[PDB]
Amino acid sequence: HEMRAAAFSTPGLENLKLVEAETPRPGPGEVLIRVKYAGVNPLDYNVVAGAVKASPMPHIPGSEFAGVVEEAGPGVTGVSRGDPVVVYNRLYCGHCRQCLTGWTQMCEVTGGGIIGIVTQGGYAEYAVVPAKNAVATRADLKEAATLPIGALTAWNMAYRASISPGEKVAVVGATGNVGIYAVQFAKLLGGEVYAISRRKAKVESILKSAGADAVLTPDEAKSAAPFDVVLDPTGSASWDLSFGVLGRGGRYVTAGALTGAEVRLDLRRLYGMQILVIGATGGRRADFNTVVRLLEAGRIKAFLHNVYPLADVRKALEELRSPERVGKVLIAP
Amino acid sequence: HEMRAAAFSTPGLENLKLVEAETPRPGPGEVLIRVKYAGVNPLDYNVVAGAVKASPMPHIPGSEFAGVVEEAGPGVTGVSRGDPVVVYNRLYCGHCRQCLTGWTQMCEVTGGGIIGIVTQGGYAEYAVVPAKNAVATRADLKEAATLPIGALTAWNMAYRASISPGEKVAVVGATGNVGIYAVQFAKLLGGEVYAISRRKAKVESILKSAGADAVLTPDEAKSAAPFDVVLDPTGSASWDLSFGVLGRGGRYVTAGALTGAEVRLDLRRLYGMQILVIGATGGRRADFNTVVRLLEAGRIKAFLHNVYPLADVRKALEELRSPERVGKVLIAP
Amino acid sequence: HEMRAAAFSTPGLENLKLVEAETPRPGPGEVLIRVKYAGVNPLDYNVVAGAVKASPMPHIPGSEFAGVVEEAGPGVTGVSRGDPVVVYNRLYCGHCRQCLTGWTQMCEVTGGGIIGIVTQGGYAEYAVVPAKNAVATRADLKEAATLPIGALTAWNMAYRASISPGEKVAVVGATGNVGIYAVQFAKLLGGEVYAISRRKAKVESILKSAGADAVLTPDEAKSAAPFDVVLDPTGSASWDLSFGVLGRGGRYVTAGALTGAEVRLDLRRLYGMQILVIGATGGRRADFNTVVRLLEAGRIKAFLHNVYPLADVRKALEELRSPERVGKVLIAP
Amino acid sequence: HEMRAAAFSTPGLENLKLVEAETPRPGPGEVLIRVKYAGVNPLDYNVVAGAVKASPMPHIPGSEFAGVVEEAGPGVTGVSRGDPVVVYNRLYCGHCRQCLTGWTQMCEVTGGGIIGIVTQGGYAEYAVVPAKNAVATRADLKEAATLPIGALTAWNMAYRASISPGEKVAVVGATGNVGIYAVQFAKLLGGEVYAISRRKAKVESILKSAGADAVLTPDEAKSAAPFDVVLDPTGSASWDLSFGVLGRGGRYVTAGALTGAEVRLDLRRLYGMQILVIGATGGRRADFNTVVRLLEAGRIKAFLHNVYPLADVRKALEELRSPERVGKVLIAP
Ligand SMILES: [Cl-]
Ligand SMILES: [Cl-]
Ligand SMILES: [Cl-]
Ligand SMILES: [Zn+2]
Ligand SMILES: [Zn+2]
Ligand SMILES: [Zn+2]
Ligand SMILES: [Zn+2]
Repeated sequence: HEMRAAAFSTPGLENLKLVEAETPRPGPGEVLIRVKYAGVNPLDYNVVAGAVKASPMPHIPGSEFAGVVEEAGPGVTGVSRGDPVVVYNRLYCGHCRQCLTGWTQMCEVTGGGIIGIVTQGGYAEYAVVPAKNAVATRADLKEAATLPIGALTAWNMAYRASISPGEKVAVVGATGNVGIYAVQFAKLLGGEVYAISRRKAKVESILKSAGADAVLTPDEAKSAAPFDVVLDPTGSASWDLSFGVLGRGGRYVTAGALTGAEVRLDLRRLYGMQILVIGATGGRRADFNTVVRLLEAGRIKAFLHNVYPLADVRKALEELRSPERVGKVLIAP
Repeated sequence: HEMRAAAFSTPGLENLKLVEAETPRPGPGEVLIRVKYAGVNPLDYNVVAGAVKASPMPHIPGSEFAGVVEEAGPGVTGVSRGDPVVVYNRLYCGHCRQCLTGWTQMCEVTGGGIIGIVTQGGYAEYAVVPAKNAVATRADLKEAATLPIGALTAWNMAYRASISPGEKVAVVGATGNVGIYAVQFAKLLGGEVYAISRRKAKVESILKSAGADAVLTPDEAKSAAPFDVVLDPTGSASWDLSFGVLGRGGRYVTAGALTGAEVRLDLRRLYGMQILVIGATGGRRADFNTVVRLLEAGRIKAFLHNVYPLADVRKALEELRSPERVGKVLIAP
Repeated sequence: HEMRAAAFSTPGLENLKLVEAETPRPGPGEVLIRVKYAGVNPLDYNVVAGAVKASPMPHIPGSEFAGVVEEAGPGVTGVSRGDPVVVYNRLYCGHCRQCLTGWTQMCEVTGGGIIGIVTQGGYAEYAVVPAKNAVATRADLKEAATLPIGALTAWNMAYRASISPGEKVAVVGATGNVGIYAVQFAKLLGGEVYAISRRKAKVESILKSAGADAVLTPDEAKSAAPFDVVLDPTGSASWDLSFGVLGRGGRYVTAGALTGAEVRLDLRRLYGMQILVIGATGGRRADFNTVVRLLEAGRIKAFLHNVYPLADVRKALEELRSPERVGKVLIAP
Repeated sequence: HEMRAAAFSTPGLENLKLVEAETPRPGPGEVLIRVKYAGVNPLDYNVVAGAVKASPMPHIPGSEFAGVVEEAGPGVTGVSRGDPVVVYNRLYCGHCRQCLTGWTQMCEVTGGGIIGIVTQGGYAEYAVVPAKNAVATRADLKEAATLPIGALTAWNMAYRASISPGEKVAVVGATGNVGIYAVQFAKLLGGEVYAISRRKAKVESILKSAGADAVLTPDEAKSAAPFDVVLDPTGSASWDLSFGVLGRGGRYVTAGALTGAEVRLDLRRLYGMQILVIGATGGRRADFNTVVRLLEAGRIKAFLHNVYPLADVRKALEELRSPERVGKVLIAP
């Protein structure tokens, strides 16, 4: 039993090719998912490019996916064949200090391991995941496939920012997969939301439909400072802008896609203004349930740009960088 | 100089009468306000009715008002004649533990004294208040006059409820002045908002327009339980309903208009479900600024019913008890 | 195929019932629409009440709706499955004197027939309409569903009033579906706009956000006369209070919802002041395109009160007459 | 009795000198105005330069002014000493075909004579004008002085263009005195307004505050064609670049300041697209009242660059041609 998959034997986008792979089988506590849609994210790009080591090798990437349960492993209850599911992408033990306080993405036993990085991922017709990671959903699976990275990372960022109604929130990288949900969550929490894009002219309507009160270029954002919160899911790419626009008590919530991100930090400005720089990665297992429910209720929206077949995975990854891309790129195995 | 005012020398609606009164004059730290609109609230009704002691006597009630600065007291700066203002209604010292942590409504020195209860109030052409209590505003003053009690009290309740996006929030008394802002603030903070009214057949749509996701009768609320949060500004009037629909970790935020309110509390159900019963009164001075800005920005809505002249203050207080429709009743001196 | 619909076999609101009905099939020149939102208007109420004879019987009402094309009939091009559309509600031939001069609502061949009155309408999951009546739009369909009656009728009234910048325009019934757009169009054309409402305090803020320069009661309008234009979408309801506020050269533009509208006209005042009484119904097909584009550009606004499910259509229609209501009621099949 | 005035005995700005002149006295039907502010316009520049013959000689120019009535001649009513007034600048008889149909700027008896061209004008402490040309105003006279030429010419252009809401209007010379009001009036009538300027980068924010939806260079406007209306107050200066941007039924409204303005017109393109080329000069006496009321109401705005004393009249005239001028130059005698 074979399946189609995109895999690399050595890092580099040039090495990501369509192959035939043995179809995996679920053991105890696991489910086999027929992948319907997989998200295309900076994280997946950087994994393929070798920013971090993947296992196993040769490696199928794809850390964000949704699909239909094909086979439940032994002992598995609560999910059966035919169930549409979307996959929480962190392996977690459920028994360590981090898991027991809800921070499952920080699990001490698995090391925070990400499905599709330390296991084979969703750029394939089938994938095996822990049954407790598969969340049943009534949402359209194209839309649900924007949740495990894009929406959940943005939720976790906004949660860790302590946004109060009235507060001015700048979202850097607001056109990106995480950023566009960060606009939505910051507005859902009561923020006055300023979405930052160099493409303001072209993307203004999309970002306002996501809840932005204003769409500013980076240079316009500097004139609109100060901000109470900056949500910046781009690593170090915009550090100078993000840090400088914060006011007293400002919170800079930082997330990234695992590229190197060393920056110059002025501690004196940080302590003089009582700024907090707040790291965020992934999201809590409980919050993933909340995000799925918000999507089902129409309270958040999935902004989609294009869907590619598996054979076009290289083209899909390169589309991340296209100036005409506004919204999510998906793979349909 | 003399002015027109509504005053009572002894309690009872029957004894509230339009009189001539000496126009007050502002001392150090004070401003004289030409009152443009004053709200008609249960608190004012209960003050006139004698359920709470007022001073001085004979007494001019009116704890919620907006107007134009007529005269600034000796030394007063930052507030000028002609400025339109809306009045924070708690006297606060700024130096005690409560004031210094931001809980100005809990001031240990003034005892939380409410303007128009321990001072002469706004049911008069002119009122004297502390200059630090007068907030300049560009909002229409009829809408501003809904903020000092209705909006601020609701803001404070929702703030004290720790509403997280996705949580199920029930608002009891949702058709009242506080309750209709509580609907708005629960939605502003990300709650899934269920407005509860015996009068759902008549008020469903107006409450949806305030932000409710659904409107339920009490019996429907019991069927839709559990709720994560109940916001109940009606004192003890719906205690059994509000307490019994809470689920695990539920927060019941309670506020009222100073009438007697003893209830039967089952501590075993409270601790078995880890419920919190949370008292709320007034609001923080800082939060009053935020509420004013939110109204000026159009992020919250003033639901108004009718404006009465001062000579019809008794008909205005009766309209509060038996309303032709939902919304704030105002007096215009 | 069967669909859910609200239908009546005999007039009366109590006879309007949820039924299963045969899903219609589009014939030549027609499209099948999956209705997303349908407006609730006085006209729909009067159809259900029997003030207006409807065909066929039993009858599915609903003359204002927007949705997504499901199927194109034989010979149809320019429109395909998936297209969001909003429906011009007048049947027109395109070849008569009226159609060829642009007055498609006055078509001599169809007799002006109104979709949902002489055809089955939009209070159902699906509806068939002429392909040339379906306008593709990128607007939110909830907002687009306010255009076929409310906005278009108001546009046609304002267009027929010859409003010049500076002219004083009174809008009666200004909070109704048509009236609230008539405020907007009178301001868009340069008029000085006085919205007339006896509920002044309740509705002043929404009417100012619609473009009113002032909100007056009917008695204040009498004191503020003369006006150059009255826009009256209320049939005969406001005539006796309003005709007398017009000055020399004044234009009284009348529209309505097909109930009886007999009034007494003082002809000597009419000719002595060179007043014009101008009938207005529906709107021109070309102007419907303009109105759609204005909504897409954010130059006009939909003011929404509540959306009901199809099962609650009776409550939706009764809400039309509610004292609590301000703004548009929609049905979502 | 003597006054200061700027007068020229021979054409050329270098010959416009401050002199001591006999203060005029008002005859029957005339008022003496103490000039407070006089506009500096291309027309005034071209009168001084000799492109337009003036009388009497030596000549006091200045065709656009506002001031205070100092003295009423015999038979003046409805205009009294002390009244702030702004002056309609066309002499008109009130009894010819043109005056009796409203086109007072086309008066057959006076020949369209312009105050300050065929009479001594407002670049002096005092000027005599017909009482019926003086309009009392409560607006600031510095802003009123922008109306007799700049605003009224723009009004008459936009009126003659039959602008309908939604129509695309290009304004050439949008930074000029007429053009900046043409932007406002085109927007006031509901047009989608594109302001054309080679100095786009520096004037963008000002033209947007005047109502422009976009600010384009001439070459950018070619790419945005077709337009329904071009408003061109610059004579022949922009014709070759602008006539071709018009679409079907387009209207090209032309005004100017009396210099040579011969152009090449392709009649075949004109009749093939049913284009109209529409001459506009001055404005109607009735429309001047409307424009004054619109300024008093804040519906139009005076955009001012600088005010100069009468001694600096030569600097003020040359500032018309400065690349750094954005807005009106005034003289204050
Ligand atoms: Cl991205
Ligand atoms: Cl209506
Ligand atoms: Cl100019
Ligand atoms: Zn763990
Ligand atoms: Zn204190
Ligand atoms: Zn026809
Ligand atoms: Zn004449």
